[PDB]
Amino acid sequence: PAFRTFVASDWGLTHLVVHEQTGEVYVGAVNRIYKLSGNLTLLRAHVTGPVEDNEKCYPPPSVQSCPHGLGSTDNVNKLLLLDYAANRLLACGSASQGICQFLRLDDLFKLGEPHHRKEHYLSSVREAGSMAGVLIAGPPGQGQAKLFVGTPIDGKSEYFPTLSSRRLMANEEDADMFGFVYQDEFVSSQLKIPSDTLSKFPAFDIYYVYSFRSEQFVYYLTLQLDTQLAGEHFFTSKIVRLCVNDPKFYSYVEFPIGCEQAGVEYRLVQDAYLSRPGQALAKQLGLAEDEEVLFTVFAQGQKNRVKPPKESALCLFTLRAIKEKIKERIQSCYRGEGKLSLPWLLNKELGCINSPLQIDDDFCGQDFNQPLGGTVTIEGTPLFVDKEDGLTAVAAYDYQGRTVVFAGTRSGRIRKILVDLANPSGRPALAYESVVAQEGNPILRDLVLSPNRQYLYAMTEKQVTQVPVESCVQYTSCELCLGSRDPHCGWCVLHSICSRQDACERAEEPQRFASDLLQCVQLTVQPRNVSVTMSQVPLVLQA
Amino acid sequence: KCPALRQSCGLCLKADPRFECGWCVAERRCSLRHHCPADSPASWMHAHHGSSRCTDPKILKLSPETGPRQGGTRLTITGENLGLRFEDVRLGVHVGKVLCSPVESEYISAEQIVCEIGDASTLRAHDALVEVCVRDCSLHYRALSPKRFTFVTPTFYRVSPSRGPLSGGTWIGIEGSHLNAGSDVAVSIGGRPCSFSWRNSREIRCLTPPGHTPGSAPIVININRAQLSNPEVKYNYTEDPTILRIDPEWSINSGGTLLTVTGTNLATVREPRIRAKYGGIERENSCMVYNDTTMVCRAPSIDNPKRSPPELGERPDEIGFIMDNVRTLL
Ligand SMILES: *[C@H]1O[C@H](CO)[C@@H](O[C@@H]2O[C@H](CO)[C@@H](O[C@@H]3O[C@H](CO[C@H]4O[C@H](CO[C@H]5O[C@H](CO)[C@@H](O)[C@H](O)[C@@H]5O)[C@@H](O)[C@H](O[C@H]5O[C@H](CO)[C@@H](O)[C@H](O)[C@@H]5O)[C@@H]4O)[C@@H](O)[C@H](O[C@H]4O[C@H](CO)[C@@H](O)[C@H](O)[C@@H]4O)[C@@H]3O)[C@H](O)[C@H]2NC(C)=O)[C@H](O)[C@H]1NC(C)=O
Ligand SMILES: *[C@@H]1O[C@H](CO)[C@@H](O[C@@H]2O[C@H](CO)[C@@H](O[C@@H]3O[C@H](CO[C@H]4O[C@H](CO)[C@@H](O)[C@H](O[C@H]5O[C@H](CO)[C@@H](O)[C@H](O)[C@@H]5O)[C@@H]4O)[C@@H](O)[C@H](O[C@H]4O[C@H](CO)[C@@H](O)[C@H](O)[C@@H]4O)[C@@H]3O)[C@H](O)[C@H]2NC(C)=O)[C@H](O)[C@H]1NC(C)=O
Ligand SMILES: *[C@@H]1O[C@H](CO)[C@@H](O[C@@H]2O[C@H](CO)[C@@H](O[C@@H]3O[C@H](CO[C@H]4O[C@H](CO)[C@@H](O)[C@H](O[C@H]5O[C@H](CO)[C@@H](O)[C@H](O)[C@@H]5O)[C@@H]4O)[C@@H](O)[C@H](O[C@H]4O[C@H](CO)[C@@H](O)[C@H](O)[C@@H]4O)[C@@H]3O)[C@H](O)[C@H]2NC(C)=O)[C@H](O)[C@H]1NC(C)=O
Ligand SMILES: *[C@@H]1O[C@H](CO)[C@@H](O[C@@H]2O[C@H](CO)[C@@H](O[C@@H]3O[C@H](CO[C@H]4O[C@H](CO)[C@@H](O)[C@H](O)[C@@H]4O)[C@@H](O)[C@H](O[C@H]4O[C@H](CO)[C@@H](O)[C@H](O)[C@@H]4O)[C@@H]3O)[C@H](O)[C@H]2NC(C)=O)[C@H](O)[C@H]1NC(C)=O
Ligand SMILES: *[C@@H]1O[C@H](CO)[C@@H](O[C@@H]2O[C@H](CO)[C@@H](O[C@@H]3O[C@H](CO)[C@@H](O)[C@H](O[C@H]4O[C@H](CO)[C@@H](O)[C@H](O)[C@@H]4O)[C@@H]3O)[C@H](O)[C@H]2NC(C)=O)[C@H](O)[C@H]1NC(C)=O
Repeated sequence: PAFRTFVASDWGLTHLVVHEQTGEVYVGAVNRIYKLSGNLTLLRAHVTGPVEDNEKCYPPPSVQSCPHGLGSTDNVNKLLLLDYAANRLLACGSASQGICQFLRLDDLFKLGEPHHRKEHYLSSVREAGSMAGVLIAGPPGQGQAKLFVGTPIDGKSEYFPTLSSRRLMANEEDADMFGFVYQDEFVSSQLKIPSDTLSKFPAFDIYYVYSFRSEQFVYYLTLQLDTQLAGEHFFTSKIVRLCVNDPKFYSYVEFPIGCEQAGVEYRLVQDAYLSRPGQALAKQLGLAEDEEVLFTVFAQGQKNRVKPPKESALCLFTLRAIKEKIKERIQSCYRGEGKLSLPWLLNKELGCINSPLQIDDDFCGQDFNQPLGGTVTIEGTPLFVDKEDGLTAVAAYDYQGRTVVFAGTRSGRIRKILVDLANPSGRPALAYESVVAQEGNPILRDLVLSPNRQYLYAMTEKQVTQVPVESCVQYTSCELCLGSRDPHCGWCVLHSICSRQDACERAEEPQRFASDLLQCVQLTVQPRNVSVTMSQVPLVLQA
Repeated sequence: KCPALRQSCGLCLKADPRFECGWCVAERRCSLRHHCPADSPASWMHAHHGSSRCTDPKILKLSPETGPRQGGTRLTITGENLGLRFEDVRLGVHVGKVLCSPVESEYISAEQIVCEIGDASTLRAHDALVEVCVRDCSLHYRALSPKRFTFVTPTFYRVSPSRGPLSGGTWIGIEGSHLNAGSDVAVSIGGRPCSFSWRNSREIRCLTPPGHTPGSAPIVININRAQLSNPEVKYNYTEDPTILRIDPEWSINSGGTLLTVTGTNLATVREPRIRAKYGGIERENSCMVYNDTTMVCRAPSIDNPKRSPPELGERPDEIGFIMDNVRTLL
């Protein structure tokens, strides 16, 4: 067999996403945004790129003249978000103080690209993937579609907010786009970098790696600078959260996050992926059906976010456990204990105000004791650690209970891990490894399973690759088939092939499909040895 | 109006995303967010983009109730609370064990599925209930048919004229069992197709095509993917009848007199009749066959208040006989 593939003809790729209805694959790149079929044939190509511009210029040349010299520069796709509700694609670029694009879903027709007002500008930052966010919607006429979006700032504190809650109007031509949900002269649905904190620590910045909506909130995994760890730059990986229904922005929380393996620290997020666990991991991790889970990838130490270490670890967080750490921390500040402790935001430490309240998971923040930080760093359950080849990306999914994990590598390889801590085994075991861009093109965080969940689109700097979740047909024998353990595989006895239950005809019947090695075909012949000179000898067969 | 037309979740999310009208679990009815209380943060459900599975699917009734064992039948299932996309119902439909493949164009979302049944030769059962699984065969998201679909193998044993003229046009009556099964029916005499009229449990009635050469011919009936044969039951094509003499060569304006007609192969037409055209009016009347050569006919009335025949006598514009498709005799 051959791996279905889309090659990047001229430039690097940045983002990928799958349409849950069609299976069309949209692909963000530098200067390009592609639409692709399920089998990775090119469907449509949008030019978004080389634009005459300059990063130093505020409002970009379109609106005002700039004295700084302009040059043909590349427009990096910073972000990509499927808006199914309005039949389109939010395709947020850079290189225009970060103006956002709207491409129509089925043909990539530019519906709109707002860039007159200051909100239509997102950030000067030219780095790919340092941005993330989520699209959330209500029905037409009600409280309209909103975008929560984090980005780096590059020290442009007064131009852009790092985190924001913005409006998504139905008309792409409408000027109201990317305007804040509630703006006041006192408090706006945004969070800015304070000027005092940039004067003290020169180039502090928040880089947003992953982001997801959960129940009623919005989480972000972030990287920040040395602020109680002027000197040198050392980063601290943290979780952020907000209530979806908090225009005031009072719900903001921020806990440091990482995990440790035999006295070795892993504190730099490279990717994450919210998922289900299915019956298997759920049960022995102690969860209800709809309880969520967060697979993550961390590098060793707190050094070089620009070029991290090989040493990397796949950890785990149950959201019930992060919810408890946040509820536990809030029911603590509402006892009046200590300070808020959030260095980069509030330079002078304001104190926790005591008050009688019913502290719930439904709590969406209040006026006093405000935006607050975290003291106890949240530790994660380790699963698999690569030491010679750094993990880069992750995904996971529920298959017939058993929880399959996918892991990109710096080499261009994907690992297919059954997590078995909650399962019978000693520790979670690798099942299989696979090749994409063998030469050493790293896999990127945007790694999405298809809608039918039959394949997994794996993106590199230079190519997209349709890697099948299940490829049991590489297994030649019942003994090797059920020996690999990667749970999709069974021996379809009468066809003498290895594949999934739904692929083996008549599998539901007795003994027609084998799932444990003990079900394998065992055969014996009574007259094992027969002479050349003999002919038509009667033999008895026990099977 | 939030539905006075839809008492099923599937029907509401089916209608415009514009209306804002959506299905509300607790009430067991459908109205806007406006008109339905939020006891749960997800108590009011709306088809976001159609990515909304809908609870408690139910089957009301399905057409063809019977089908051939060979399959190929188009099953026409009509329910109330089905899936909102095709690609979820596809793969969901089954007739007992038998895999049924649904048709895109003929599928009307959450009201009706048209499905093509596969080969049921290997099935042990004679009849099986129909099942739809909306997307996943979940315990709340499965529907089972109130009465079950029946598999048969139709057979035929007799034809009710076994003889007919080469020109064709004979009303054939094929007797058998289970003849009303499946969807399509096609009857072929000598490979050439019969014009179908009506179908029954016990009878198929069709009108014969012209035969190539006179004599015995095979009768092939195909219902969907089942092609049933019988070499013991054949159809015999006869040489076209002829008319030689009518004896009295006359009648009166109102007709009704006996006519002693003579010819050939007259027993090969079961219901022959006389035709006469007088003025702008065409009229017909009955005959009684006796031999292959003899026939008694009752003369056609030509009663016209526009023209009356003269005392001398008058030839009609046309005179002949209706004998199946032998048109030279008309
Ligand atoms: C298949 O069946 C049909 C009948 O169903 C049959 O046709 C008739 O066959 C019978 C014999 O089976 C024939 O009848 C015999 O006629 C003999 C005398 O013939 C003269 O009389 C005829 C009858 O007169 C009646 O009809 C006329 C006109 O409608 C009417 O005015 C009268 O009132 C009367 O009711 C008459 O038609 C016939 O004229 C014929 O001949 C002329 C000239 O050649 C010709 O131009 C005409 O076209 C016409 O064909 C003639 O004037 C008679 O002797 C005989 O009686 C014997 O038999 C009976 C019964 O078995 C005995 O009881 C008796 O003792 C006698 O021995 C009988 O009545 C009749 O001729 C046939 N009709 C025609 C039109 O040909 C076929 O033959 C059958 N096929 C078979 C047998 O294989
Ligand atoms: C070639 O192919 C033949 C297939 O027929 C293979 O022959 C079989 O070999 C194995 C051992 O290699 C035999 O199993 C052993 O069985 C004995 C009991 O033997 C008695 O019962 C037999 C069956 O009921 C019967 O055939 C024997 O009769 C033979 O001998 C007489 C006298 O010489 C002769 O006239 C006949 O014609 C027969 O040939 C006999 O009555 C049993 O005692 C063995 O167990 C011992 O060994 C084990 C292991 O070390 C040990 O754990 C035990 O404690 C015990 O000490 C053993 O089970 C089998 O019976 C043979 N089959 C036949 C039909 O004879 C042969 O192996 C192939 N050759 C090669 C080189 O691979
Ligand atoms: C399909 O349909 C055709 C047409 O209807 C059938 O052929 C017919 O068979 C019937 C049987 O009921 C025949 O009637 C019998 O005729 C025989 C003697 O046949 C001879 O005489 C015929 C009439 O004079 C004549 O037409 C025949 O000649 C034909 O064949 C040659 C050679 O192939 C051809 O060249 C000619 O052009 C003709 O077509 C033939 O020489 C006779 O034995 C029967 O008499 C019985 O009945 C009478 C009266 O009751 C009685 O007195 C006797 O004692 C005896 O018991 C009977 O009259 C009819 O002739 C055939 N017609 C035609 C047009 O061919 C054919 O059989 C059908 N197929 C099948 C598989 O059934
Ligand atoms: C002829 O006269 C007609 C009608 O009088 C004018 O049409 C109006 O055009 C104005 C634009 O000036 C439209 O005003 C817009 O209304 C939006 C309000 O929608 C909200 O309404 C309620 C209450 O606020 C909410 O509950 C609900 O959720 C809706 O969200 C505003 O959101 C718009 O404001 C935005 O644009 C302005 C201007 O750019 C900014 O200052 C704001 O910051 C913001 O971004 C906007 O004000 C109005 O809808 C039209 N009227 C009607 C009745 O529909 C024509 O302008 C005029 N034509 C000519 C040629 O003179
Ligand atoms: C885009 O992707 C789609 C799927 O996402 C894909 O189209 C599919 O191709 C497969 C085969 O690769 C087809 O599946 C077939 O289904 C029919 C029944 O209708 C079977 O007869 C086929 O069996 C044959 O192939 C078997 C395996 O090779 C053989 O063992 C056997 O002998 C048969 O020859 C087979 O299962 C299917 O038709 C479509 N899928 C759908 C949903 O229609 C395609 O590869 C991509 N297309 C493009 C244009 O890029």
